[PDB]
Amino acid sequence: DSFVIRGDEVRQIAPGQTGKIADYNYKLPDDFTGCVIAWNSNNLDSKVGGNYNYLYRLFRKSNLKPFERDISTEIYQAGSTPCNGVEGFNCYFPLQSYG
Amino acid sequence: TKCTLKSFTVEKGIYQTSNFRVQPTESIVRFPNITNLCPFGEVFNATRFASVYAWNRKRISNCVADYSVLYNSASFSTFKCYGVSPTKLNDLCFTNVYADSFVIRGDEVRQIAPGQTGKIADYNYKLPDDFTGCVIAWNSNNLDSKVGGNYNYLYRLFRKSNLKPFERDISTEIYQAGSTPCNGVEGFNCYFPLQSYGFQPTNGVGYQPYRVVVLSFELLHAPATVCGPKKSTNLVKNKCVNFNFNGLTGTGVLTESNKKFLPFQQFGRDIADTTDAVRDPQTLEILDITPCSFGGVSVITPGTNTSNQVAVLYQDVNCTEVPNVFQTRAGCLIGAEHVNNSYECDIPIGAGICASYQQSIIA
Amino acid sequence: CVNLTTRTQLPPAYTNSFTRGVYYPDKVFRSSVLHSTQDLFLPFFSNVTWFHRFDNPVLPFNDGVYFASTEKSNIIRGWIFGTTLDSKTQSLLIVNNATNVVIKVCEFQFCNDPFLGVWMESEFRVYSSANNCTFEYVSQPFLMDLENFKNLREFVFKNIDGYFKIYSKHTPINLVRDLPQGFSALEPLVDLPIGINITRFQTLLAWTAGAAAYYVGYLQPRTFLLKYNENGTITDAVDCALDPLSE
Amino acid sequence: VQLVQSGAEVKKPGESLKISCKGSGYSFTSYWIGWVRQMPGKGLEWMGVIYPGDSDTRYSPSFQGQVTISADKSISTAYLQWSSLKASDTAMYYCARTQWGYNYGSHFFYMDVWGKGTTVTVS
Amino acid sequence: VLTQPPSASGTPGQRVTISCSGSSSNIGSDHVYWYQQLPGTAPKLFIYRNNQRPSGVPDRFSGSKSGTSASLAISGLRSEDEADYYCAAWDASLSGYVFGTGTKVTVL
Ligand SMILES: *[C@@H]1O[C@H](CO)[C@@H](O)[C@H](O)[C@H]1NC(C)=O
Ligand SMILES: *[C@@H]1O[C@H](CO)[C@@H](O)[C@H](O)[C@H]1NC(C)=O
Ligand SMILES: *[C@@H]1O[C@H](CO)[C@@H](O)[C@H](O)[C@H]1NC(C)=O
Ligand SMILES: *[C@@H]1O[C@H](CO)[C@@H](O)[C@H](O)[C@H]1NC(C)=O
Ligand SMILES: *[C@@H]1O[C@H](CO)[C@@H](O)[C@H](O)[C@H]1NC(C)=O
Ligand SMILES: *[C@@H]1O[C@H](CO)[C@@H](O)[C@H](O)[C@H]1NC(C)=O
Ligand SMILES: *[C@@H]1O[C@H](CO)[C@@H](O)[C@H](O)[C@H]1NC(C)=O
Ligand SMILES: *[C@@H]1O[C@H](CO)[C@@H](O)[C@H](O)[C@H]1NC(C)=O
Ligand SMILES: *[C@@H]1O[C@H](CO)[C@@H](O)[C@H](O)[C@H]1NC(C)=O
Repeated sequence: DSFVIRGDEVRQIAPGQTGKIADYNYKLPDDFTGCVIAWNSNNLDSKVGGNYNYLYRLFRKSNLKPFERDISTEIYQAGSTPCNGVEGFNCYFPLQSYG
Repeated sequence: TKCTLKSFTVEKGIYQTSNFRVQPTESIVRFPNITNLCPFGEVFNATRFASVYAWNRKRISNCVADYSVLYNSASFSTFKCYGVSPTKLNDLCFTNVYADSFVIRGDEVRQIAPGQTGKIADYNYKLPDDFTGCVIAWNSNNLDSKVGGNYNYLYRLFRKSNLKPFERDISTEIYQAGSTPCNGVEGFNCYFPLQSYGFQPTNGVGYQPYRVVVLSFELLHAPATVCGPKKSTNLVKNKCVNFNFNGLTGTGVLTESNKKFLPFQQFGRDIADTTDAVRDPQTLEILDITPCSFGGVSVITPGTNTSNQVAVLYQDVNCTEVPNVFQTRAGCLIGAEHVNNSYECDIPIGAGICASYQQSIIA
Repeated sequence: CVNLTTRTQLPPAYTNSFTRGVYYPDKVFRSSVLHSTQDLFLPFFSNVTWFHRFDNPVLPFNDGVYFASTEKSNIIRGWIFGTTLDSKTQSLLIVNNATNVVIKVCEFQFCNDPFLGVWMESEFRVYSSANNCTFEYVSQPFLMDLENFKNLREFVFKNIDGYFKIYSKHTPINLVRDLPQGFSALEPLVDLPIGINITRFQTLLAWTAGAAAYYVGYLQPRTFLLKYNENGTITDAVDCALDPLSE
Repeated sequence: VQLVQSGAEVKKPGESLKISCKGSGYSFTSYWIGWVRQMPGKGLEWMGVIYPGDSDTRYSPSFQGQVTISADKSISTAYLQWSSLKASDTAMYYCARTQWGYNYGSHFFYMDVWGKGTTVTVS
Repeated sequence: VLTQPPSASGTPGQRVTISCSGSSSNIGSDHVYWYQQLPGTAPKLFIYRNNQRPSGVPDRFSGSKSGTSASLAISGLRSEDEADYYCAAWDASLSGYVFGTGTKVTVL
């Protein structure tokens, strides 16, 4: 598996850890047999203006199951009102692009 | 039965292979109906906040607390919970919650964790070694740091002895570090004991301020006021249910009790010191709690030489509870035909009853 | 404040505690069991100091205290707890006055002989300056009747983990000059969420003297075996450190 | 919440001038009474905050050392004070009550309520 | 420093969008506050937490973040909206709340 995480979050990509990245983006199985190889990619994947190509899913209905990939682009309603599937109060895109 | 013995041939006899249990059909959640929002937001929202030497404390009580907001937040740098996990915090109700608030330095954030050491941990704020709580910290380097260096926040660098758990020292006494009485005024080996650290916005993450709001959740047994945002359901009696009474959870049958609880008692325990009675948090009814009916399952069978027909004995289970049905003192035996003819014991059933294959299985 | 000086100076008297001072150690119902608990309790047959004059010097408060009064006309008014009790430290004032019960953990400047006076209540001379109040509680207003004894009030005062816990029992009494023999348990009255440092205590009383006496005992770390009846009431107890037989 | 600030001042360069921002209708002792400049017809510039309770001060880089801002918690009124009045310093000076809670870690500074300002004329 | 177009204009009953550009220092962190200054009046909180709207505010105003730029949308424009619309955010480099260059909306 290959992906670009944020530095503080590197700890999350370890067995049985929690956070936004671990819960809703990529979850390592609790019985993981593997190696987490990470480097300071701050000079290749960062641009002066802020690269946005890399998206992390900030909010999900429930935590991501081990080794499951979510490509969903559905709008996440956070209020009792149906948000209506278009942006507005309590309707926002679920992948928030870090810069 | 064949699986229990790990063989395709079963000899004549009685074998205990499983356990019968009636499963719960409802989830019964009862919490006090005090829907006033709990002021957790005001501890975190607080514009001011203490200094580590004198750590502010708010005792939050008589409220419904929603913890989803804390977990769903995308801002906290550190949300480390010892004894409990944030996602499952909503389920329970806590007797008391304390919200200590203070501004520590970044390198020191590790110290405000159970059983850790350093200046902050020893002489300023000590977390009890058995801490049940959450250490919620954020990068407050852009609110509490000024270009010139904020000094309002004081940490006590030297103390005579380490600070005891959850003890606040406001002492301003001058600390003598030599044999000479220092004399109570500054001089060599007389200095103020709270040394003011100085933050500027561009300092390194080691010297960057990390505000903290440790939430010391108290799980002692008593009336519980702060609670999770869970909704309550109707009370169901004389049925196997999954219940949650003010944080007390389990599976069982709720019946009307004849116990005389005193006005201050919220729940009871059996000789085993396990919960066996609860006061409902909304109506002050005293209920007795029994487990849902259960018992061993024994298979009465002739050997695979003779028949594939079997009878099943539900040990200490009534025949009205399980769903040739023979009720005996040993339990409910289904599949064996009860007869008025006695014979020598072949396959023991219990309480004087034996079964045999004579063709069909009889009891 | 007014300093009252017309008081005779005699040494303290002592009496026998018998089996009093047992309280409900917790908030959980149990019955037909014997429970062994390690807590601060009054030892059996301990020496309890006995006061009447206008006798109320300043007394020590150590691990906790057992307090009892024998009264016919509500002479007891309350207590002051603190470290110095002169506005130099945080202090606790509990007074059951003519109109309500007041609990305050404000910084008070107390009198050096605080009291209330009275049959109707009149004087209130407990403190002068009082500011920087952090916690206060006032009971629903009521009128107390201020005029052998009839009313026994027993208190245990503990200061544990931020709580000031008050235990109490009300019973009839019929002795003239002593503490009864027999067993009763003190039920919880209120859990006060006040993180106040309590290390010394004084008794408030309400010219002539009335007919009253009070008793002061001290709690020690002890293991007690408590007997719960069918109704979950504590009906007897064993002091495990009293004699080899209790052990 | 009806912060009543001051009137209008016209003064010559080099003199010392004080603008009061009187608070009312709320707990003025526990909120940040920060200040903002508005040159005539231009955008708002932030100036700085004062916490009446603890007299703590914060400035924007363009003002630190150019304006001395203080508070008076006894009378519930915060003060913007000039060390030396300047020619260009004419502007429409507002005082708003700011908050800076972390809202569960998301920092905010939103000037919820504003006074009617103080038109300071220099000549 | 937040950058804003010097003017905006449109027909009443339309929807108007206003840009507010910034860097990763300022708008990188939950900051897109909006206040309008009608002639002779003081600004007051009109949008907070990027889009949240105070109680006391017309419901037609909704804005959002576009990366390191802000965006405000006045749907169903009306006459009274001639108000200097300010996007704000505090830089974080030497702190300091900075207001955008301001936009004077003309109704047509
Ligand atoms: C909430 O609980 C209280 C107990 O003090 C009870 O009197 C009240 O009726 C309850 N409310 C509802 C809606 O059940
Ligand atoms: C203080 O907390 C309240 C309740 O959570 C919240 O509504 C308010 O926004 C907070 N203060 C500020 C300045 O936002
Ligand atoms: C069952 O069958 C086996 C052979 O299959 C035989 O040896 C054994 O004696 C039989 N037992 C009975 C009780 O019929
Ligand atoms: C089964 O239940 C009936 C009543 O429903 C009762 O009379 C009978 O004794 C019960 N039997 C056992 C074994 O519990
Ligand atoms: C055993 O005999 C009784 C007669 O007293 C009869 O009622 C019963 O049905 C007989 N057993 C069975 C299983 O029928
Ligand atoms: C209590 O201790 C004192 C200490 O001198 C002693 O004189 C007294 O006899 C003891 N107890 C009793 C019941 O007298
Ligand atoms: C208020 O409390 C502080 C405790 O830090 C004390 O020093 C101060 O003297 C108190 N105020 C008055 C008027 O006594
Ligand atoms: C209470 O104050 C005394 C000073 O007389 C001190 O020795 C004691 O440790 C204090 N208690 C607590 C719990 O801090
Ligand atoms: C239990 O309480 C009842 C009244 O509810 C009383 O009659 C009975 O005597 C009590 N039992 C004991 C052992 O005190």
